[PDB]
Amino acid sequence: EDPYPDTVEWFTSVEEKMPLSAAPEPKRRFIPSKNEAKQIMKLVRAIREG
Amino acid sequence: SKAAKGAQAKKAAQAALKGVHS
Amino acid sequence: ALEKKISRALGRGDVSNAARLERNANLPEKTGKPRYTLNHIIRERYPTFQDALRDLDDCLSMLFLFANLPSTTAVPAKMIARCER
Amino acid sequence: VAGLAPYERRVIELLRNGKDKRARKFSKKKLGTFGRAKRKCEELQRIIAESRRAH
Amino acid sequence: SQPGVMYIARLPHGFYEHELRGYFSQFGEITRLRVVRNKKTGASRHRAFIEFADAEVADIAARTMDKYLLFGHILTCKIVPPAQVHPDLFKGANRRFKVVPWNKMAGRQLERPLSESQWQVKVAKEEQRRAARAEKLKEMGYEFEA
Amino acid sequence: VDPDQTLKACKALLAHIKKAAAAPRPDGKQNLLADEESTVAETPIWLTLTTKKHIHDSHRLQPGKIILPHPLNTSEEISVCLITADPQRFYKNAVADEFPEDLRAKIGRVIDISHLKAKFKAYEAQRKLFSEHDVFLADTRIINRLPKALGKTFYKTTTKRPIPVVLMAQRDPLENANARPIPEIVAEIRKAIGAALVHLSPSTNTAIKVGYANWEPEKLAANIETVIRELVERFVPQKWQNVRNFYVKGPETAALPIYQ
Amino acid sequence: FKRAEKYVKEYREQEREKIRLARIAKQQGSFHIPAEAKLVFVIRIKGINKIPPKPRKILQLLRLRQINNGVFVKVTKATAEMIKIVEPWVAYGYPNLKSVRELIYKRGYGKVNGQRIPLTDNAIIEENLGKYGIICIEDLIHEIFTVGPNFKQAANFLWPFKLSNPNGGGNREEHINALIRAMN
Amino acid sequence: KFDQVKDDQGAELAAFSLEGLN
Amino acid sequence: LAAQAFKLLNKYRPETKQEKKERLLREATAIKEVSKKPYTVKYGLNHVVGLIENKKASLVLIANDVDPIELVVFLPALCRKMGIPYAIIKGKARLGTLVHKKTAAVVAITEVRSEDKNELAKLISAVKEGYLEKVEDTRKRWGGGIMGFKAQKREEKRK
RNA sequence: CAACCAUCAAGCCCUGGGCUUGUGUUGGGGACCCGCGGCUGCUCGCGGGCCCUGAAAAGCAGUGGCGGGCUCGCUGGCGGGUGCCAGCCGUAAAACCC
Repeated sequence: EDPYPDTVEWFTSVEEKMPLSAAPEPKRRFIPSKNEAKQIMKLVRAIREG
Repeated sequence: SKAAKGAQAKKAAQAALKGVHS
Repeated sequence: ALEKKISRALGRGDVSNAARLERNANLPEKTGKPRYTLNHIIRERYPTFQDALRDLDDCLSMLFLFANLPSTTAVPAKMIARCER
Repeated sequence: VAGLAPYERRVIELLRNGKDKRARKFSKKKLGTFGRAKRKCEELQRIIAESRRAH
Repeated sequence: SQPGVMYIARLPHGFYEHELRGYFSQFGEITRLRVVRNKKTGASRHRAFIEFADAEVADIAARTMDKYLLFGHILTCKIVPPAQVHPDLFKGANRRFKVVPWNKMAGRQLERPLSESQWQVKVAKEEQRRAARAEKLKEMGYEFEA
Repeated sequence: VDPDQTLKACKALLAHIKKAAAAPRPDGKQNLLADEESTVAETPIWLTLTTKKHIHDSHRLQPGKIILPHPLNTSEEISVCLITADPQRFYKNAVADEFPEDLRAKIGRVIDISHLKAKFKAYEAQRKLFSEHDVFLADTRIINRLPKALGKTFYKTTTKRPIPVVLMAQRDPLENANARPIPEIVAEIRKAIGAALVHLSPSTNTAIKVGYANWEPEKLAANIETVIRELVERFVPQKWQNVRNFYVKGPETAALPIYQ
Repeated sequence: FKRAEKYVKEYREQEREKIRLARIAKQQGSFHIPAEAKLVFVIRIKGINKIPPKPRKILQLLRLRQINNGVFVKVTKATAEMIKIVEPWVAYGYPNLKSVRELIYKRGYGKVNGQRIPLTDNAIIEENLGKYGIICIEDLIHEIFTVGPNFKQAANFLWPFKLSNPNGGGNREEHINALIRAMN
Repeated sequence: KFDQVKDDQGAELAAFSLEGLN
Repeated sequence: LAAQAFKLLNKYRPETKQEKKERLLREATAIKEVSKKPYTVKYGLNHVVGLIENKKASLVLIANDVDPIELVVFLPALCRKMGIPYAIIKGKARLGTLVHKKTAAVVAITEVRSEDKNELAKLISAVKEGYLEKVEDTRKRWGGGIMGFKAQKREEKRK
């Protein structure tokens, strides 16, 4: 018996072209960041108050 | 002679692959 | 510990973090003002202004001697330019 | 990535050799129930099938 | 004493004669080296042949530079088989391929005056070809009086 | 040179291109993207100058422009790309402000010199800018930068080369660009597109564009007559003596002689 | 051991400089400067490791070999083209009175018998030159600020100034006078 | 107060102007 | 290949806490008195392996010294199945330097600016023909076999 | 393995605008067009036209000279060679260096 054998790629030898996730991309990946827009206006309010 | 040439080729290959620093 | 932090950004390659940490260091080469603040030590060492004038004997002798000398790593040209001013 | 367990390697070797009955009985003794022996031998037989497809 | 034949391609601009010699001389003894250039202008075709004193140190040098990213070029270093080497690989070993100003010499050779008999055969070549051009241009339907 | 011979020269050639383009295909493959009328429309007709001495002097080897009584490129089909200097946003706003009718539609892209060295540095991008745009205009400052950022595939293999435009008036890019007034900006551009480009090669055979094949025959005749007149006075060295044989030629046809 | 990384770079810098050097001789050696004679204090800064042979003769002519040296030159139509060759390795600028007077006072070295001695005595000055119209260091100081005929020997007497390396402090008109203050 | 231009031009003692009252 | 990869990757470093705070202070004080998509190197295991599962990654660089090795042991096969070319580099500390963290187990590149679309393409090829088609046989083969003189004599004594 | 020609000058014309210098570019391939130098000739060079190629690549290297190094002898001096020159020029000859 060969004690520890060679590994055969029975799954990675084929390459699929599409991403696994079929879920739609959220809009947040296409627009300016709303999370930073909140942070900016907090900095605006602090600067207005001095 | 031949062993010295093989040693200097291995040293040059080691320097080209891993570097000279440390 | 702050001198260790200066070599942090140099080791990281962070030029901007090196610029601000040397600015936090207030190193005397770029400023000319001495690195440490010794207002309390001078106040404790000299009790009166007369004793300050007594130590002004060696102080002004030191000042004019090292204003004539050129610049080295310990005394840069900025500190002599502050000294002759 | 992981490979096979030592017991799964024995079932693999019997399945290539054609001793399907010995591999099925070995899976019964190791796993514990007959339906688990059917499941493991089916998954390993599909591994051997996909191995020669890449080969 | 078996020499080795090594083929280097994808050659970056500036990895010419002396630097290609200077680099692999550090690896081992170099017998000769010739990077091919262009006939009309002296300009490298990004491909070179270099030969080592020892075949074993050629295989070491080729496999250590087989795929190397240098100045935006992934050079291909490969050993040419000894049975697949033309003996005329080095009709131009180790010399200069000088940048000859072909366009300049041929251009002004028109401008130094010739012999008087040489002008008449210039005209003799001249009048036989305008008639030849006029014959093929008669098919289109245009004729030239002069 | 006489008008009547070059008057009848363009009859025989233009008929031959119209005959050859109207000829059918030697197999059963018709052409989708080439109408017969549009086939003869695109093809340029040029003359070629054959002189007897090499043009070696640098005082003539530089490219230049001739104004014709009928401009060359004018169809909406052509896209114009302007190589600028220093700001690019300021000239981007300039074409976003000045002229609606023929300027914005013809101008395809305003692009800076610094962005040319950065974005279109490789040969793939260099060839894709060569294919995308039809004529090329360059600031008179930028021309000496250009044949290093632009390649042999861009510069020397083709007569289509960037054309000198003057964009200076008589330096921090963000502060202010040394530039000449906006309504007089377009005036140099108007003369630039409509101009027979000329670049004298070192050797004795040069080719200057004079028109296309869809035009009216005497409309070519006035263009070529100016083109012969302007070239021999300005660029061609050794005056009227250097010239030996001129030709009138289409894309793939032969060359019809005019003697000088 | 040195890589083919550096070989291609070194040959690229050599062809770029040879084109620029052969640009310069082929073109007219004229600078956009007034023809009035002026004075330059010029400082060698390490540009490239390899060096071309026409600057090799002329850098030995300015004795400007070691790292970060300086010397005072006077511009002519000749000396301009000497400067107009050696640009990438040097920095040229007009000095000021405070910059020049300090530099020789802080660092003053003279040349006799192939020796680099300091400037310790004005009696040494008269033992060195003596009969050239100079009487002390201030005579040489005035000779620098306004050029006389004897400046040729005063430049030959004066050793190149071995300045200190700054820690971060083509043509620069007043920025070299900022560079002397940063690195003296 | 002092002028940098005068100090650079070589005023030394002359660049430093002293005002009696603050 | 490490120096050329890190030459491109240093150009797309993320913004540190100092220059992000100043950049937000920029837009705040301008609002008192117009941007495109930022392009940074992507990091974090679940972020990166989510990107390579969705085929958004162009190049993946994996450290060789993750102390629980299981966190990256599926990564070379997942990148090879999905089609993204990967590479394996020395130093998770070297990747944390790029990231402005202490350690980064993996980094990725998704999209770069049009200034260096060509530089990434040449690096993608150089990783493929210089690293990927050289370890192809060694992906499947086991380790071991670095026995010394003392181990050989001990094994001969045991046998 | 960074960037670094001119982020514009100079001289003109008919003083308001234009003219002229500021020489720079990857290599291949097509069973495609034409101009000009050679070959008795098939064909070879010079120049443009049309097209294709990841900054791609598996011999085909051939043109006359000016000066210099390693040498073979004769008396530091003289005469010939060199799979030579990160030096020039275009065939006579110069220029650079020491």
